[PDB]
Amino acid sequence: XDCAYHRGELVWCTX
Amino acid sequence: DCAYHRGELVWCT
Amino acid sequence: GPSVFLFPPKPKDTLMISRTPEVTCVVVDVSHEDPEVKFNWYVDGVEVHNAKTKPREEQYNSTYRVVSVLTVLHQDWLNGKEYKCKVSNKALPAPIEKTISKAKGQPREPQVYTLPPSRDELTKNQVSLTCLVKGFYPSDIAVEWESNGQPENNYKTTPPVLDSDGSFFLYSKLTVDKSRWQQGNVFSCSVMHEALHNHYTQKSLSL
Amino acid sequence: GPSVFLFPPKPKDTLMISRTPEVTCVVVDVSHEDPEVKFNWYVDGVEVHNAKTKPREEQYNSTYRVVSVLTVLHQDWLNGKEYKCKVSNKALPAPIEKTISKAKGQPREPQVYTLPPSRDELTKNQVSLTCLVKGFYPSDIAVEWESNGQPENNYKTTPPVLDSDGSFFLYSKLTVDKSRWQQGNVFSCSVMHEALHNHYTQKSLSL
Ligand SMILES: *[C@@H]1O[C@H](CO[C@@H]2O[C@@H](C)[C@@H](O)[C@@H](O)[C@@H]2O)[C@@H](O[C@@H]2O[C@H](CO)[C@@H](O[C@@H]3O[C@H](CO[C@H]4O[C@H](CO)[C@@H](O)[C@H](O)[C@@H]4O[C@@H]4O[C@H](CO)[C@@H](O)[C@H](O)[C@H]4NC(C)=O)[C@@H](O)[C@H](O[C@H]4O[C@H](CO)[C@@H](O)[C@H](O)[C@@H]4O[C@@H]4O[C@H](CO)[C@@H](O)[C@H](O)[C@H]4NC(C)=O)[C@@H]3O)[C@H](O)[C@H]2NC(C)=O)[C@H](O)[C@H]1NC(C)=O
Ligand SMILES: *[C@@H]1O[C@H](CO[C@@H]2O[C@@H](C)[C@@H](O)[C@@H](O)[C@@H]2O)[C@@H](O[C@@H]2O[C@H](CO)[C@@H](O[C@@H]3O[C@H](CO[C@H]4O[C@H](CO)[C@@H](O)[C@H](O)[C@@H]4O[C@@H]4O[C@H](CO)[C@@H](O)[C@H](O)[C@H]4NC(C)=O)[C@@H](O)[C@H](O[C@H]4O[C@H](CO)[C@@H](O)[C@H](O)[C@@H]4O[C@@H]4O[C@H](CO)[C@@H](O)[C@H](O)[C@H]4NC(C)=O)[C@@H]3O)[C@H](O)[C@H]2NC(C)=O)[C@H](O)[C@H]1NC(C)=O
Ligand SMILES: [Cl-]
Repeated sequence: XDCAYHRGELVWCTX
Repeated sequence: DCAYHRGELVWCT
Repeated sequence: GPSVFLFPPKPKDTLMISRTPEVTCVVVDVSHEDPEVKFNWYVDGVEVHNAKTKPREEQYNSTYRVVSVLTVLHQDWLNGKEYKCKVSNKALPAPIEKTISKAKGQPREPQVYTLPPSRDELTKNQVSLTCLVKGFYPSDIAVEWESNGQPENNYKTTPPVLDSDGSFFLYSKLTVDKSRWQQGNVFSCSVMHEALHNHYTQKSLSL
Repeated sequence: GPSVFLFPPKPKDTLMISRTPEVTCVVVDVSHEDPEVKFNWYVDGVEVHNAKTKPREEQYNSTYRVVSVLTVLHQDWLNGKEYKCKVSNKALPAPIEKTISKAKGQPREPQVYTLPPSRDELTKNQVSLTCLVKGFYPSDIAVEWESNGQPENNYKTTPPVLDSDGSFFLYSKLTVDKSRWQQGNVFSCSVMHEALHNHYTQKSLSL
């Protein structure tokens, strides 16, 4: 679902 | 030839 | 006597769920005739008891460096929970106490703009892809480049600067071989900040 | 014992012929009870006796701040002549000596680029007019903005950042009301540096 990633690493998900 | 800035002389060559 | 320095965790660590953020407490100038160091910790007054202590290390200048570390909750930190580290030492008239926190102030969202390299700079072997990140608060931020999912390390970022409207701004210069740019290869400027939807945003540029 | 800080002349002062650059030698922590300070100035080991002493300032923290200023020649300072201040005082065992001079290293002329505000920025009240100044050495520089004749004061300029090719670079951000920019107003970035023709240059930037 509604997430940010950065070079494979999960950043966050507010949703 | 010369250069200036807000009036005031800067420099020449 | 010995002195105490209290450091925030790393932005990337507090901004990434996948990372673990920690507050460090460093005591330098610890004496041999009393290297014993007590540590007390307080999150918002409330004491806590999970602060591991890292290898004691000799500085070779006469003194010991004693360091205690405290894992924080991404959530706790971003919300603005004052951490107190309290340091006692026999060779010391009274406990020292330092406190640190999420810079006080209304988180602002950083605007991100990829500025392209100047018409008048293509006669050089390397052009400058610019990234502007204005209007953010607090100044704690991360900023990296990349292309085709691949990182671009040949860049340099200014420090953050205080603006007219009580916010910060900064510029990051990515340097690429004219050719590559001209090719059309697309470059992306990734910005990471506490005030972004999901903390992450990625403005790119090309032609 | 007292302390002594040796300061370089202001860049606009070494760079503009109309202005008179001066090396400032500063001595703090001068005691309420031996405030007599002797100065010996030298230029490359050669002594010079045309220096001036600024009036004594009492700091209200129990000490005196004693300052002696020495004019330097625009041509002597750019060429790289070393300036050495020497402070003596009964409250100071051996005299103290400090030395400054134009940063050593081949001067490299800056390329100046003006980058218009990105399309995405035209939604806000004001836009951001960027000046990139890169590839210079020394870092000592001056940069301001103006618009047809008249100077634009609303801007912030980053500290010079060490680029990877050994030179420095910086960014200046001028903020102007979107309108001004929208209706063809011309904005110029003035950069003043040692290794420029006539130590000066302006760049255009309108719509
Ligand atoms: C015996 O040795 C040790 C270490 O020796 C070191 O190495 C040898 C080989 C020599 O070359 C030495 O010259 C060298 O020091 C000595 O311990 C040093 O002690 C000094 C002071 O006594 C400490 O200085 C402090 O430094 C901090 C910042 O320190 C970081 O940056 C250093 C590089 O510049 C780096 O060495 C440190 O490791 C540390 O690194 C950071 O660490 C964090 C967490 O681990 C990490 O996440 C970061 O990424 C990392 N950053 C990097 C690597 O860049 C500085 O903050 C301190 O300044 C404040 O305090 C001053 C008072 O001393 C004050 O004057 C300043 O104004 C400033 O005050 C604060 O400002 C902020 C915001 O403005 C705010 O909180 C307050 O306003 C204010 N707070 C106050 C005043 O309390 C400080 O200068 C060194 O850290 C320390 N070195 C190491 C490696 O531990 C020891 O003294 C020696 N004993 C002797 C010679 O007798
Ligand atoms: C008693 O009071 C006096 C008077 O001070 C005043 O006291 C009360 C009343 C309040 O008014 C105070 O706030 C007020 O200052 C105290 O004197 C102070 O003593 C400290 C040190 O003990 C001095 O610090 C030095 O400051 C200079 C920079 O200072 C400029 O900026 C100051 C503010 O930013 C300003 O107040 C100064 O006047 C000074 O102004 C410059 O003056 C020249 C000519 O006059 C002018 O052309 C400039 O434009 C002007 N600049 C201005 C106005 O901004 C600073 O450079 C020194 O820093 C170095 O050394 C430290 C170690 O000593 C190191 O930690 C620093 O990082 C820095 O180190 C260097 O880094 C550079 C690169 O970054 C590197 O190249 C160097 O090699 C490196 N050198 C090192 C490491 O040694 C220094 O910190 C204050 O100037 C001085 N105050 C005044 C007014 O002079 C006095 O201490 C008190 N005594 C007590 C309390 O007991
Ligand atoms: Cl000194």
